[PDB]
Amino acid sequence: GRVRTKTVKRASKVIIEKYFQKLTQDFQTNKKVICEIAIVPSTRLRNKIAGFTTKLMKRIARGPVRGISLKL
Amino acid sequence: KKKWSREKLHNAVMWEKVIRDKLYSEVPKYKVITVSVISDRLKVNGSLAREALKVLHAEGLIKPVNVNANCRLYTRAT
Amino acid sequence: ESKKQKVMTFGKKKHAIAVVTCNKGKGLVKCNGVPIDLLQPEPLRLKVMEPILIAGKHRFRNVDMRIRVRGGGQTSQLYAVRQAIAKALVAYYQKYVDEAQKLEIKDAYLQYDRTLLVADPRRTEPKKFGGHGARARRTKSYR
Amino acid sequence: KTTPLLFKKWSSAEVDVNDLSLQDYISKRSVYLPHTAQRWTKKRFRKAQCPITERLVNSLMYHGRNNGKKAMAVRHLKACFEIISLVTDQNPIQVLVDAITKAGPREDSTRVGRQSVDVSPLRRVNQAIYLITTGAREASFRTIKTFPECLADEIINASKGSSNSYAIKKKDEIERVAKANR
Amino acid sequence: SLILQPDDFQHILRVLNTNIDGKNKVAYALTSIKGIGRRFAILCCKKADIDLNRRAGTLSNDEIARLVAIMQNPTQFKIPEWFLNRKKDPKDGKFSQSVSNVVEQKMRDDLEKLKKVRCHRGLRHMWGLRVRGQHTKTTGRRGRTV
Amino acid sequence: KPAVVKDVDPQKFIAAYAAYLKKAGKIEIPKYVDVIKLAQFKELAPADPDWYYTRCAAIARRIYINPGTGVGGFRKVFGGNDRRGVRPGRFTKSSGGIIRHCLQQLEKMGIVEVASNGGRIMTKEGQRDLDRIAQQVLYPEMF
Amino acid sequence: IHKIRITLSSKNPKALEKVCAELIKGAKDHKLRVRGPVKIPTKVLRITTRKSPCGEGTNTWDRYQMRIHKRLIDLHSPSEVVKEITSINIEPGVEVEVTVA
Amino acid sequence: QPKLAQVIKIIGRTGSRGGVTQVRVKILDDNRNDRTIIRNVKGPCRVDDILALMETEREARRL
RNA sequence: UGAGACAUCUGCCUCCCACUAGCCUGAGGCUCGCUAGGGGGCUGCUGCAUGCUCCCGAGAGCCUCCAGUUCAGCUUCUCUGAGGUGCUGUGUCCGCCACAAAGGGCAUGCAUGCUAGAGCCAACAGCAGGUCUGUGAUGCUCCCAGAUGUCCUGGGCCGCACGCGCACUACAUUGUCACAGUGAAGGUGUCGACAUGCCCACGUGGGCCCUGGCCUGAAGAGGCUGGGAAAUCCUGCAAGCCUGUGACGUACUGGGGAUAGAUGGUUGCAACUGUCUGCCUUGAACGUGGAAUGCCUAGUAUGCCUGGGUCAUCAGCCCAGACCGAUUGUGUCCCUGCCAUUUGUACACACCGC
RNA sequence: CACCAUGUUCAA
Repeated sequence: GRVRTKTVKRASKVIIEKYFQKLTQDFQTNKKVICEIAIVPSTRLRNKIAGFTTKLMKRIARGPVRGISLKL
Repeated sequence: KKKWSREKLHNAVMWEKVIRDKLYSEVPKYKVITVSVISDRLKVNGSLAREALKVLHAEGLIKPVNVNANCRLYTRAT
Repeated sequence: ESKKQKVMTFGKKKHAIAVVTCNKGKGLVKCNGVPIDLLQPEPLRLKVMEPILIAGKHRFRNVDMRIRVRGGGQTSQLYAVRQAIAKALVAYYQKYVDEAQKLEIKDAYLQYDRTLLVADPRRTEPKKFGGHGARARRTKSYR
Repeated sequence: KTTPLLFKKWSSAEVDVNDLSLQDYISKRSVYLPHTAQRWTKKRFRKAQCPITERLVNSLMYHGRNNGKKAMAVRHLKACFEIISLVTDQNPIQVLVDAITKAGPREDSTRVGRQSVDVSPLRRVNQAIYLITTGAREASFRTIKTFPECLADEIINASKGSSNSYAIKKKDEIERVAKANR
Repeated sequence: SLILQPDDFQHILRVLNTNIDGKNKVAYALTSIKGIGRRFAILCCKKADIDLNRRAGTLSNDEIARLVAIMQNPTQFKIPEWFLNRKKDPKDGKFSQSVSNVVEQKMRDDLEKLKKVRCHRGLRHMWGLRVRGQHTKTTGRRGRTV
Repeated sequence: KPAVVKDVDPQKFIAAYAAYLKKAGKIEIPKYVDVIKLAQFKELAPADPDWYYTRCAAIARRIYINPGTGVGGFRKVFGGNDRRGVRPGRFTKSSGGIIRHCLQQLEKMGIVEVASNGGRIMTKEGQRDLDRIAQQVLYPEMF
Repeated sequence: IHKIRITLSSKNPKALEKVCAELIKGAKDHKLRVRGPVKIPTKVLRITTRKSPCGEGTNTWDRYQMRIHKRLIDLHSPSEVVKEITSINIEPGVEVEVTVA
Repeated sequence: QPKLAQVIKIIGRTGSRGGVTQVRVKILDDNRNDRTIIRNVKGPCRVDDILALMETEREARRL
């Protein structure tokens, strides 16, 4: 299975809360955004975080995602 | 030692008059002609069957179809 | 006059790499010098001539394939050669003739065998101790 | 443009699977050789769009000695289909489809409670080729009749029914034990 | 072609005191003679001016005569000496092809010579063990459960 | 009409050179043709009385294809699986005296000669003879 | 201007690339017709010992490896010029050898 | 003799050793319809699979 | 803490790189050839075909540390340090105690989607598991000169009424032999411990490891002469299976090759209780194996050989390597067991309990 | 819901 870990989820959440104005629903540009935002020691970890962030952003677009605080 | 768990085939080793003339007459009219078919139909050695296939194909009473190490297919000329 | 508009490409299956050059020519296809009609094993010259039979000698009557194969065995080398031939035809047609014809060649190849243009990633697995193969094991013996 | 012919001689497109149950599990994907190596075990049912000529060749390669010999199973298949096309002058691939259709069993039995159950349309083809190829195997063993001959004859008789091919007279007893287990 | 079989086709001949089969080819019927084997057999068939193609039954008296000549004293028929069965023969020093029960007669002589003196190998032979250094622990079992 | 070795199957070309050596009567075969095996692992002699001519043809073709070849190379070529007993087989080289015989006789026939750095090399007239016979194998009508 | 071969070899790719980059920088400081680092296939020394000091348990095996990286540099330079650019101190572990013909 | 019948819903997996498949088959014929039974299948049975039931009378207890 | 992350390898790509890779160009050399083909048109018997005719173009296979365009020939293959790249991508369906997700299955795209594959590492508690015979690891204890120290000679560890584990070879024609062809990958290799020696050569050089090429021999093998401390030489290791042809023809048989006999090399100071090996001969059981039982899910099983370890010689072993390459399944808790919750208990050495 | 009995003494 492809269940993510909290070292990916809790980073996705803060990346969203800090850069919701910069990210999109496109994986390969969220990837290039995070590769400049975060200091991730692994590219596989970077890509897992980026994919989970794009998933959360797609759910944001869809409707109310329960568990994030977009301040603006 | 304790052991825990086919009548013989007498195949003609060299030709004879009756079986040879029968090879000449009947066999070239078979749909599929092969070493095994010749040997079973004439009660004849497998090496004699190969010799017969070669001779008959050479002098024209049989045409090859797919000849190889495995089944050597020949067939009736026409 | 030797302008020699060429393309060089490759095809590989397991460890056999076949490097083909696709000069402008008259219809010459050859692997290591011997024509493709004399590649052993005998039962698989059809396998080594499949791409030419799917495209048509029409598309080959103007090019010159020359394939240098190394590695693998008999079947891996035949598969490498056929993939190299297909890749070379497609790259030559995308460089020196119409992209519509290149696409026609390419999809006629793809709706027949994707391993004419895409490489098979399957390589062997390493052996592990405690057995004689990748997955096989010793014969365990209770009493 | 032009469809490929099995050995550049026979077409795997003209065959008419008469069995509405086996339509989409018997595959008419024309190909110039039954030796393609296209990785069909990757998913549960991809082992159905493999051309039926190509399944038969692997079945032919079984026992410890013969294993992994496609280069030879393909020659066995060529000779078999050729003697088939001689004996029965219809398409060898068509008569092979008929053999599979008539040799696949339609009931088997399990230990649900030894009780009879129906058989998948995929398993029907699997057991068809298995009984054909295995049935030919024992016939060839310790005989002068070469493997291409025994496979061709077993296939011909399995297409006729003929109640003397190992596949037919095996499916028969399987269906019989199922009918008694009903 | 397709030659028939002659009426004098002997189903079983007798070549220096051994019943050979007339249905085998000549070079493999000859390997019925103890001591001749299937390489020396073919070589003597080639030295005897005898075609390897025909069966043994078709062999006539002159054939088997000029063939037992080779089988009996082969070094006069250009068979080399490294090809022979007794290659130096202690007690004689001569090179000969032991054939048709002089094989086991010479074997008995060589075991008698080695058991008269108490050579370890002759002792192993007389005790009925495995000479030339095998492990007799688990292989020459020969039934006899205890 | 133009024909070169590597355009004919090696069978049907070796079988033609082995027939050209015969009918020419050039090669001076040895006194031990009918007694010797062709490798220490053979269970039997070659069984075909023209095995010497087929060996010379398979040696001439190899000297054509791979120049610089040596007796050791030909031993690795004609060698196969050792026939030990209940033990498995291991690759062992074939006999290397018949090979040197065939090589010396080809070079006295003026087909090969020892190269400058080592090994046998194809001569101009040997190339000529081989190409003539390949043009006989291919194009059987004009030859 | 004499033909020179600087061969470098190391069990440390970081310390080898550092010194190869240093030597290329030095050979281009006064351009010496350098031909860059030819990467010879890395030598894997594989030693597969048995873990246990006694023959008990499932027979396991420690598979150790030592990778040896080798890089060539080709120059057309005078003797003391190349020996200068080489003598600028080399990292530890890297074995450097110079050949001239 | 086989009444061929189409599968419409895989009910699940049964058999002691997990080898039988409970599928609900309608009895698709040449122009006959409107009755679905619950049968057992030995093998891989995906969807739209047309079994050939040698006997349509007695169906199995759903599991 | 562990799992994951991580690390290595395979798989796709970029950059870097090339007289240890390959290729092109040039210059020298060869050998075959200056046919056929293609586009057609006419032509006959819509269609199909046969001839004729017109036009357009002679090229193939190789050899060479020969050099070469910034005083840099190129990078498709090949080598490789870094870095890209995939994230279950897209579509659909399913997915909780009201709501809400984590996620999952199919299909598809991709070099690709069982944790991408394969491995490495792997916590806490333990077992009175193995090893004191791996150590100048080691406590107590024993022997300690007629030694349980040490060395040397010989023997033994291999000894055979039997039981077993395991592996190799087979029981053949999807085969054996005979000839021939095509055709891998990982690697190893010359006292830096030995040699502080032995041998040939001449008070001193060379050889010892992997070996090319040439010569002798039927082989095994031996001489002469060269290369390599190695992407350079062995070596493109011309691996076996495999493929083509021929012989055999269902017969314990040209299946099988155990046993045994005469005797030619090789390693070694030493070959007997045969180190290995050449040659001829000998030709056993075994006709697919009872109860029972092992391993295995894709480049996998199996088959088939190869390298390395051991090694002066001995590989049927182990550790790896490629090559040919599948049948089925894509589940279950029936068997054998594992994890978790609930529950009972007279168990706690813990059901091999009491 | 075939049948499935047993495990020497001290020590841990």
